[PDB]
Amino acid sequence: SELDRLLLELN
Amino acid sequence: SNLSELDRLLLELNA
Amino acid sequence: LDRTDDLVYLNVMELVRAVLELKNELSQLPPEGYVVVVKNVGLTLRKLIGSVDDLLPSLPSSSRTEIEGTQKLLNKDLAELINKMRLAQQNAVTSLSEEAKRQMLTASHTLAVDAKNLLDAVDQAKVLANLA
Repeated sequence: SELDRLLLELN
Repeated sequence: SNLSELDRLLLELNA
Repeated sequence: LDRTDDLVYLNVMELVRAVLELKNELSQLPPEGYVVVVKNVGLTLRKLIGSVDDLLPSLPSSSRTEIEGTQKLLNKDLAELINKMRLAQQNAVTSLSEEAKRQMLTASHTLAVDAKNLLDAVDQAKVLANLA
């Protein structure tokens, strides 16, 4: 969930 | 072999 | 999904953080500065490829390969980052400086993605290990 969250941020 | 190649890349960076 | 002791999920997040740091920091960093945050981003990768290399023998031989590949692929992406870093140093003071930084970011980025890909590649791998 946080990995998806962090990867969201990069985009 | 992976670990090796990778470690090598690290040593390079540190030097 | 239970995030109790899945070492790999943590290292991933760890790595992803390290990249993000670099992403946001580089804008405000001196040339000598890069070297460290990339070293950080380098290190977290070593912890990852570490825990994965231990989980490996307990997987379907099929996925065992699929992963070892995205493993060796991960290395190629770090190396590209290192290269794109060295560029950024010996061009820190030139009109080229602005591009190499971008390329550095792109490199760190593609490294992060291929890490997530490694994740999923292991998950599905674990799934099949259970079906057995």
